[PDB]
Formats: sequence, C-alpha cells, structure tokens
Amino acid sequence: MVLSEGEWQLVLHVWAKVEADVAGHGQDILIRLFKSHPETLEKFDRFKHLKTEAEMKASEDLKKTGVTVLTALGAILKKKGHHEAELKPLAQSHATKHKIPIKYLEFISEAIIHVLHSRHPGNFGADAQGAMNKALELFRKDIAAKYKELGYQG
Ligand code: HEM
Repeated sequence: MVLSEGEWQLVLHVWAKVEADVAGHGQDILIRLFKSHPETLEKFDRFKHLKTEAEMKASEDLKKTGVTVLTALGAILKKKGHHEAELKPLAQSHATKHKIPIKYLEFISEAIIHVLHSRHPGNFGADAQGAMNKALELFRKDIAAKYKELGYQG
C-alpha cells in the first residue's frame, strides 16, 4: 500500500503532539492494551505479575518499555514508508525472541488509536484516524512479510 503525502502529514501532525509527552502516551497505550487484552501481559516476563492498573501505573519498568516502543514506532513513521532497515531488527526480535503474533500487533494498534483519540480529539478527527490506521496497517503488513522470511509468520 502507499500512503499519500497528505495522509503522512496527518499522521506526523498528531505524532508531534504525542512526542510532547512520550512517557505518558507510552504508559497509557500499554495499560490500555493490557486491560483490553490481558493475555498480552504474559509476553512480558518483566512485569507479568502486575495485578492492577494502579500497579501498572506505578511500574517504572512498564513506563520505560512504553517509551522504547513509542520511540521505535516514531522512527518508523517518520520514514514515511521507507522503513525497511528499521523493520529488520524489530521483526527479528519480536518473531524469534519474544514470539509476538501478528494478532497482538493488531491489539496494540487498536490501543494506540484509542489513546490518540482520547487525548487528541482536535487533531484526531476521522481523516486523521483513517490515515493513522493506514500507517499502522502498512507497518503490520511489512512486519508480517518479514516474519514470513524469518520463518515465523505469527
Ligand atoms: C508498535 C509495536 C511494537 C513496537 C514498535 C515494539 C518495539 C519494541 C522494542 C524497540 C523493544 C526493544 C528492543 C527489542 O527487543 O527488539 C521491544 C521489546 C519487547 N517487546 Fe515490543 N514492540 C511492539 C509490539 C510488541 C507487542 C504487541 C508485544 C507484546 C504482546 C511486544 C513484546 C515485547 C517484549 C516481551 C519485549 C521485551 C521487554 C523487556 O524485557 O525489555 N512488543 N519491543
């Protein structure tokens, strides 16, 4: 697929707001994911044991991971499609080391869209949510293709 420049503009415009508070958006998105699809919290050996949202909010580890995720995703979105090199290392560790199914990446894409919408309603109308969705779908289609080349396709 190929996003038009106007769609990338809408995606990078709302992402610039996310970047004013990366750690906070990171926390929100992961808790959103773990509350919605708790089985995903099992993939994290570091803080699998967290029982409640309050515990999750107080975990420094969870907040660092959220920043690592968002920093890596933002470097991929900024490429505007030319992300081949950033994807490789990412696909290899999630398919071989952590064993993350494509399905789970759909769940987090869903959590990212939920949070942008709640935090940024003015910059996240229907056209901007459509563009973000296109950008995340593109990301998942290329990572799934790389999983396949790596022998995992989950
Ligand atoms: C926007 C999607 C995602 C991005 C960009 C992302 C990015 C990253 C990055 C950069 C790291 C650190 C380096 C590495 O291990 O390769 C990481 C580690 C990890 N990721 Fe992801 N990830 C994504 C989705 C997920 C999902 C959906 C799961 C879980 C259901 C997952 C599970 C993990 C685990 C278990 C680790 C290790 C955590 C720790 O021990 O430090 N990731 N991820």
